[PDB]
Amino acid sequence: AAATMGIWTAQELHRIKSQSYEEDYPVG
Amino acid sequence: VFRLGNAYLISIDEIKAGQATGRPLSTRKASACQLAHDQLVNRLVFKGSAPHKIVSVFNHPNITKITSGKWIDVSTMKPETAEAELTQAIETIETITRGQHRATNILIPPSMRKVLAIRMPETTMSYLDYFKSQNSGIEIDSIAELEDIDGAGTKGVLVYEKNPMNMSIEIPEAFNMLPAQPKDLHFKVPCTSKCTGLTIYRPMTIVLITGV
Amino acid sequence: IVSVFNHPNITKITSGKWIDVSTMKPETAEAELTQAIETIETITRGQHRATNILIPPSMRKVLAIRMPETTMSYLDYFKSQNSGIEIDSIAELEDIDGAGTKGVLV
Amino acid sequence: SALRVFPVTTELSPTDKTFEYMTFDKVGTAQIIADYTDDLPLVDALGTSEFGK
Repeated sequence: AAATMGIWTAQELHRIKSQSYEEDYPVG
Repeated sequence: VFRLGNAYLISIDEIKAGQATGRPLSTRKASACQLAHDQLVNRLVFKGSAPHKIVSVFNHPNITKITSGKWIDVSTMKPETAEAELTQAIETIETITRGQHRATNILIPPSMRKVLAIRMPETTMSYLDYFKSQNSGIEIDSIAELEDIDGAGTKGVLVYEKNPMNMSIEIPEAFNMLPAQPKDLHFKVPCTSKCTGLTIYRPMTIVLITGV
Repeated sequence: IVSVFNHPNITKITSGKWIDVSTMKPETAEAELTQAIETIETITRGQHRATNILIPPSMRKVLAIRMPETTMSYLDYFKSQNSGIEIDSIAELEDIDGAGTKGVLV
Repeated sequence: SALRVFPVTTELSPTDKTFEYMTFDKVGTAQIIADYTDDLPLVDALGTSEFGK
């Protein structure tokens, strides 16, 4: 029940894309 | 005239988190609040409410209504009834109003664009081009609110003249946000506005074709 | 890994054969292309409009039949009324499911 | 023709193993009210995200 995991965490190899998407709700 | 309103809540920790992350919540909530009022106004104009006794555009008693043969029967499309019905509706306004008013605008569902695209039996131009050539001055446009006019799926077409002396929508008070009223470690921001609806002043300048 | 044709959340349209046994129907192709163009615009509500079409390299032969009593062809009229869209053919659409089922991408 | 008919992007560095993109939307309503009102509709918001390999 000890710790065996590797040196690098999962967040040091991860990319968040710059764009985000927003839904459109036309008034009419 | 009538009046509308809604509100929204937010806390202090949410404000501080929004400031420190570059993604505020207040702006999004206010945008939703304004969008709600705009959509309610649109619903009042195009559908009306029964308990408040508001009449929609399609339910005005003293307007001209014409039943039509299906422009698309089951699946077959009929280019030639559309032109006949449009010309008849154009003539009706001038005949009834005795020359004072003439049609300037047409509004069709966004499938009748496909209908009016078939090439004329002769030459290459479509029915739309010939209709515009022989009916110069009239502007054709399509909106998506004309496909479920009654609630059971029956499309309709409106031919009318646009002039502030024949029809009008009024908003005596715009969207306002009252100052926040704090509570224990959070707030409450109310919003309100006013609206009237659509009033037809000379109900002989609008022709509705039902069943297209 | 999901392929282009096997993705769950995409719009799929079942079509009547453009060439049934051996007879060619050059009028169903235009109707189906117009319907497929309309669906994208209606669902995305004006933000997104179709710009490209990819057909099998034999429906390219299909869309070359001349108008019954005109100088133009069906492709020319379709392009004239749908300006902005480019049509191209790739050989990868002649077998989609692995048992001989052609397809078109809009 | 996989590369020609579909766009090619160069965001990912060689050492990445995953990537993520996020979306948002909104929810709300409104009603016809009279003066001296304490019942007023409310609005909110919500997001989500997805990954790749």
